[PDB]
Amino acid sequence: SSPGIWQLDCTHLEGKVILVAVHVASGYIEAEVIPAETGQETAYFLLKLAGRWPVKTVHTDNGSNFTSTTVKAACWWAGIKQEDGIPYNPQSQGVIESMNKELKKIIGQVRDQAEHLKTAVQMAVFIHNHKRKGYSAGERIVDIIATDIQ
Amino acid sequence: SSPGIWQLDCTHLEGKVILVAVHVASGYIEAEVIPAETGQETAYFLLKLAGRWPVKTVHTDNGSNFTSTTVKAACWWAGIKQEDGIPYNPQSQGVIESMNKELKKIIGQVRDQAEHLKTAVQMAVFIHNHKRKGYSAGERIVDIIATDIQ
Ligand SMILES: Nc1noc2ccccc12
Ligand SMILES: Nc1noc2ccccc12
Repeated sequence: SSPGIWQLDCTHLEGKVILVAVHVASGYIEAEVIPAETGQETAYFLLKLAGRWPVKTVHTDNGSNFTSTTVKAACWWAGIKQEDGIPYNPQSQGVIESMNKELKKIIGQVRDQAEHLKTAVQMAVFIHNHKRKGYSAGERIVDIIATDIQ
Repeated sequence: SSPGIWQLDCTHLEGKVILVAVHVASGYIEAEVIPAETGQETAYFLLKLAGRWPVKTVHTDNGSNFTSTTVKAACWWAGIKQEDGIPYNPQSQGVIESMNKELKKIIGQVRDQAEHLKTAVQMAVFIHNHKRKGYSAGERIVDIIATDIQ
């Protein structure tokens, strides 16, 4: 069920790790800076996400997170179906790649404003989700989920 | 209007500080554990919130956060109208008080599961937002915002 499908994405900047969850149907994102991509960090991130949006399915970003007992435990706890993240459709991967580039671009544009990377990342989340493409990703996710509920 | 109104709430547990944002019309929440309630922590929390939901107005939890230049800067950045949190309607306070008690109750119920308070708090957010009262707070916020957009 497409309203409930999210994709994990891990990208790197400034020797640091940015973990992103993308709501596939809308392009809406949540993101966090973590010191490294561990099972425990990913598990906690998913718990936060699922408390905030109705997350039914997660396409994990790599095999380590797919295998992780801690990630599996979090998915069990939160009622998430954990799936692999293989682009059986190869255009999917280029979309994520483009988003990572966009996000890094925005991060660069706010570095006269933010002392810490985590602030810049949250500014990028804001700008990304409010950007009008015409509706924004934020508007799209709410519309999609509301239509599903009704 | 009412779709964009949030209330800040700071509560204490285990010598630690739990910062909560409540979407007043739905009862939907986001929350975080912070070491102490500073302007910088509150500012960052609001930035995260506003990137994720269309936050128009925030009723601040106390006068220190209302006064804080850092909080004011974050509200400016994110396009949030910063307001006081005075219960001109006195029933408002008791509602928040009840929610804090409920949240602490859930936190207690999951402490055989979570090593760290932050995990327990996010479990509480999940349980709170999914609880059916009949719709859940999560369903209500999406419906309210979607209706506003349309
Ligand atoms: N969750 C949201 N509904 O509408 C939005 C507009 C901008 C950002 C987030 C949202
Ligand atoms: N943002 C949400 N839409 O629906 C939900 C159901 C449960 C929790 C959160 C949400």
